[PDB]
Amino acid sequence: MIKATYSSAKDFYSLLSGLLKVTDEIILNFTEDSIFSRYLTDDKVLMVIFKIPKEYLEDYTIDKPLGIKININDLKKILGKAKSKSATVTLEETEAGLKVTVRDEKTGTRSNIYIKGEKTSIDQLTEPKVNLSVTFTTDGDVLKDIARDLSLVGEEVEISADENTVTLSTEEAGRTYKSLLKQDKPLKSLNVESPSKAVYSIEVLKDVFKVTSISQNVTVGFGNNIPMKIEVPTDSGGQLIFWIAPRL
Amino acid sequence: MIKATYSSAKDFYSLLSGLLKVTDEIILNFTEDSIFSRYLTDDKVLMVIFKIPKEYLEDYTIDKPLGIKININDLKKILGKAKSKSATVTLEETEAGLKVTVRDEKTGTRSNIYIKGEKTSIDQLTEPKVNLSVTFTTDGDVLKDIARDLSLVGEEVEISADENTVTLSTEEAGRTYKSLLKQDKPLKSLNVESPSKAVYSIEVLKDVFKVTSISQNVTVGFGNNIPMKIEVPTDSGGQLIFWIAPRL
Amino acid sequence: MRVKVIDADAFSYIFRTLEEFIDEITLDFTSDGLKIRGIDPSRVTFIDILIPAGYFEEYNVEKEEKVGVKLEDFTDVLKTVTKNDSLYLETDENQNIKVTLDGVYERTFTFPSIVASEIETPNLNLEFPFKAKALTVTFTDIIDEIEDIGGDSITFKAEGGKLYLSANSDMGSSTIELSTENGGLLESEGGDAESVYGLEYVVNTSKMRKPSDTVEIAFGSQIPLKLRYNLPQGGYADFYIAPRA
Amino acid sequence: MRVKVIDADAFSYIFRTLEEFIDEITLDFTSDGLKIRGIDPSRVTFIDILIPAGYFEEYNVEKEEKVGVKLEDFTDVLKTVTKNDSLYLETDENQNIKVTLDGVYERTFTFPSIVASEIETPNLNLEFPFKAKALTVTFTDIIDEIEDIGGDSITFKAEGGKLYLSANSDMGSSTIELSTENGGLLESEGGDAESVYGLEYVVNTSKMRKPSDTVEIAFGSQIPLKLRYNLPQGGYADFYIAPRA
Repeated sequence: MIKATYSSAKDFYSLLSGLLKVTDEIILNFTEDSIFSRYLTDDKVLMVIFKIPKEYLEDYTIDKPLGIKININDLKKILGKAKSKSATVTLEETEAGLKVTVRDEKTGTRSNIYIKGEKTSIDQLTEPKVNLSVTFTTDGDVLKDIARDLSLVGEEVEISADENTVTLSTEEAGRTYKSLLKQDKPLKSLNVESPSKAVYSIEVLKDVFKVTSISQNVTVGFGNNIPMKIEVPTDSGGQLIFWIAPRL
Repeated sequence: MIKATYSSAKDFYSLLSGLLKVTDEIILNFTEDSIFSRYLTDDKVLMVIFKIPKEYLEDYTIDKPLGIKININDLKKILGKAKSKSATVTLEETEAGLKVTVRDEKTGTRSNIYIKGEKTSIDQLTEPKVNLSVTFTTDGDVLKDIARDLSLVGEEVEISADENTVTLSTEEAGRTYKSLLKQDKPLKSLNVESPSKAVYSIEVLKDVFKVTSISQNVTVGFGNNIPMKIEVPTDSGGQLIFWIAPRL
Repeated sequence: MRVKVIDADAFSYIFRTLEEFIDEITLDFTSDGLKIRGIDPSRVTFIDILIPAGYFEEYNVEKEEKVGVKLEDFTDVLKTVTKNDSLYLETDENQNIKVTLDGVYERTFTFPSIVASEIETPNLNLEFPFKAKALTVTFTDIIDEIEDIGGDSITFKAEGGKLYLSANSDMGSSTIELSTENGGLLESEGGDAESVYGLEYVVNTSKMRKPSDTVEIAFGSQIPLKLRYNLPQGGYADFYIAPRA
Repeated sequence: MRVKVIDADAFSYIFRTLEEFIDEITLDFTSDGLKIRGIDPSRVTFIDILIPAGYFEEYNVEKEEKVGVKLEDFTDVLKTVTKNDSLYLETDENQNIKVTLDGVYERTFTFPSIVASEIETPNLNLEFPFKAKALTVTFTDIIDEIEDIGGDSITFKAEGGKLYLSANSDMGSSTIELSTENGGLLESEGGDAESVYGLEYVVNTSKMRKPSDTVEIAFGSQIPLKLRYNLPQGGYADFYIAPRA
């Protein structure tokens, strides 16, 4: 059987809420290097990835790689029991499915739940392999504000970056929007290998940016007409990844 | 027309709530000496009297004595608007009925309501004329506690008093109750002209005692087999009076 | 032109108020300051706004310039303002209006210029029998309180230098008194008067709570009510409301 | 006899607890103190109470005296006690029980003596594998918390001097840990054991929160659970609860 312990129930629950269009069912993949879920929307525009590197997994006992399909709702029900931020989640494999356990050393309490799961072949992380010419890090609250901005105007979002400035532009029926992200305002870091520019669906971008608000260190990368990568880390190590295909 | 002003909306509203078995309609009587309502229950055991002596009426303009039948509910609706204890109630006669006005100098606010009333002949205060051999004063909270006591046992309440002690006794199916009221415990004052004793309906007595809790200076008087008198004053001068006929 | 406002948060509420009365406004930038003037469809309310150049941190207006803008799109942008955001107002070459908010990050919204109506000026130098002044926050709270009474009309009554606002209710009515004695009024002038005005129109100005510090109340019997919401640096937002039948 | 209790408020909760298990109790006043003993209709819970003479402000018992009383009428009177009320227990000539509360005013309730059953004593000097001690307030809160889980059975499990209380739920289960390490336990003794007891019976003792300062937990595998709620002056309220099927 497979065992796994994560140092935070709150963060684990925050990552799951980030899954856009979950379908109420996910396939948790247990591998030697990480536990992860890999979802791709029907339009194939957005890829959602939930990932927890082994580096952040305690007492991780992995015999053979396994993928278990479960109801994400049942998984959320048990995570909700966590009252403190010092809570801990433990995933144990069973014949019927999963055994999720939430214990907190503080009040020395525990909570069990036997989720009916259908195990199957393991999925692989087939992420776009490309050189991200431009990367920057910002608090998710900023991206959420810009999401609100884009809500007022725009059909497509053109994001570009010169030597040290990132710009987001949209147009719609005469109206216009254009924000400027520089370092220390608000960007915590900005790395430009070369002037790059690309266009993404304002609808998808909006939905994603709203979710990144769960992190203070969101990393965004992109390049000339290549998919955009959005990393949403947590203090406990858990991480959401979003890949957004460009409009060409 | 008749005018009248009372220095408290809160107290005026407290006195009305004290009216037991109101019938949702009362006959306010306006006289040279006081405004009052005189109610007598069907069993003729209990008499309820709401009374406001002229001494506590400001700007009291009385032409000819008048009695107006109104809906006590409508009267309560307007009194409820009073937010502070410094509120003031003004009663003005009209052709259709009454004009109740609640104004507070603090926030300098007012409130009107034209209650449809049916004026008629004035009623007189025909209270039992008898020598109350025993009188004492106590906080209404005590009487309410004793009401709770009587709720547990008793069909009749025998109240008596020697030189300096008032006793209340009841019996029921073997069970027994007996409380002792002395001066300074809790009686604020006790005056015994002579050893007296009487019996009253525990049901009526209970209902009355619960209401006296609206006063810290409730006066109870009685004598050898004569009706009991209960006065429930307010800081503003308003007063409830209860007469309870004895069991002989 | 190029104009800048430091307290954008308060500045925005002026337009959120206007949005209660009109749909399209005409920003009239003059050498003396921003003039904004409008009238609601029912011609019940007339609005006259003066925001002096001194109100703005930066006021660069060479020649008079009028800019028509759809108020809903304008306020939607202004609603995204924090307590630390600064605001810029500028017109490009195409005569479009550019709103630039700057705080945590810099962002610019652009609106296409539209046709701006001309608003005929009713008698402004009108004479009012009764005049009073009061704290905006005070007056506003009193109005928001009158609204909850449940009425469509509000009666303004001045008697002995005291103002009484009353609105009918299912049962009777409720009247709130304002005067120099109870602290409701800062000052009072003129004789007596009584009129009834639409409650919705009066309430709709309450949004001036933040931008305005003091308000001046003026009216008469069967003549328009004028609420002047004073703004810093000599600014003002005047609202004229016609009396009832 | 004549007996007096100063903290009547706390004293009353002992009988409010008993009322959860039995209907008629037999106050057995001995020279050593008040003995109260009973058993619920299902014979699942056995109760043994000792309130030493030292617990009472005034203890006057010449010869042993037993008094049977309907618990509901007794507690109804005791519920009318304030935080300043003193309590008297006395028996008149007719062998009736007289409860006298004295605070703001003096009041006396009398109950007719009834026939009192004799309660056979199960093995009290029984030996328990696991023994522990904890704050009553702590243990109580933990129980009131287990109740809200939504179960009819509560599992007591001792492992390595640590006590684990768990109750099933629609989804899975929830287990609260008590030990000297987490502060849940004051002290722990004995080996390991595991049993399941009725939740209602355990919860029904929680009312001992006020009267009791510390509680001693003792049990074993397939043997009764004993909860001893310690009372001042060496008193105790013992509850024996039989294990599940």
